[PDB]
Amino acid sequence: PYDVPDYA
Amino acid sequence: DIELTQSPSSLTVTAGEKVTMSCKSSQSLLNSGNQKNYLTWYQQKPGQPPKLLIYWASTRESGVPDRFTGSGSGRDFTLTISSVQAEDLAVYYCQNDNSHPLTFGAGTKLELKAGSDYEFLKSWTVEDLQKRLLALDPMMEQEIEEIRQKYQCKRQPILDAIEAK
Amino acid sequence: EVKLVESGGDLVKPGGSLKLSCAASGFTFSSYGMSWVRQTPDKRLEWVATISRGGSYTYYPDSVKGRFTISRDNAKNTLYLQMSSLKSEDTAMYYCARRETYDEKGFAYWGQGTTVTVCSGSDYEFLKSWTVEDLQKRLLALDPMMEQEIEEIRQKYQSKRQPILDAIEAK
Repeated sequence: PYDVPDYA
Repeated sequence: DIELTQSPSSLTVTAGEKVTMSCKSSQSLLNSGNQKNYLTWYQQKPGQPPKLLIYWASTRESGVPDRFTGSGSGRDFTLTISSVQAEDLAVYYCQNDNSHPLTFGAGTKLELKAGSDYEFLKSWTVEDLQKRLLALDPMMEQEIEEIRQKYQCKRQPILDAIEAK
Repeated sequence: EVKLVESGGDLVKPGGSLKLSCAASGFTFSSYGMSWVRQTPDKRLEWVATISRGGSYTYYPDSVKGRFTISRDNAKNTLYLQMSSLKSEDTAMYYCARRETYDEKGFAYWGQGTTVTVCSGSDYEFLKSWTVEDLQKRLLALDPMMEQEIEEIRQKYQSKRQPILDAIEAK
């Protein structure tokens, strides 16, 4: 429901 | 774009020898937030995916014996095998895992010295040895199929020209 | 147990397209980003695409931007790679891999790989003026060449089996 971008 | 230089490209090793591998990064791999090195080392046997070996430059992954040490910081990193064993013969890759685009070094390949197999395998049981003998068949088969596919490509234009008549 | 299975590889001509698949199991698929990483014949590793766990973020190197699209069906546990405008250079083993959204440690989980081959030397416009007999000679000649290369692979692995066989025989 709450996306997360990539850490790089 | 971050360039990783692995040196040397290849290494011929006898059993028990110490092994030193170099991975140099054009930019720092020191993460802004946690100040760990986002540098990951992989070990790749033929016909297999690369397998994660060390992460954060120096943390060994599960199952990895303490023969292996990752070391160095920022831009100059080292993988050290204190005492190389047959199961260690592979290609070693380092990866920038810190900033896009993700990039990989070209790999450092470990190869046994010609004629040295007996010493590498002297502690191997017949069970261990059969497993290593059976593992050769998928690698051979994968290499042969690259040939078939290469020659399918070479045939198509000739076939295309012949059908154009 | 975490498992990943690629599929969809094929041999195609330049300018064609193709869609790869990756089936995922053994973990909560919608909790992890995913990546595609390929290995070209010179055995170089080249990162090709990454997607966030929810699908709304995508990343690509410049070499496949505008040509490759990564996507995911989180209800089906499937990751996808659509490849357009294929070049010969895109020939590789393509690997599916989990993005370690929580460990931030690199790539721990890879699939077995699926082979994409984009053909080189495909234009035949210069071959059209050949006679059918000469095209046959050129076509037939690839057989002894291909058999000979296959036979060298066999010779190479005969050579690799031999020390292991010798150690087995010694008990």
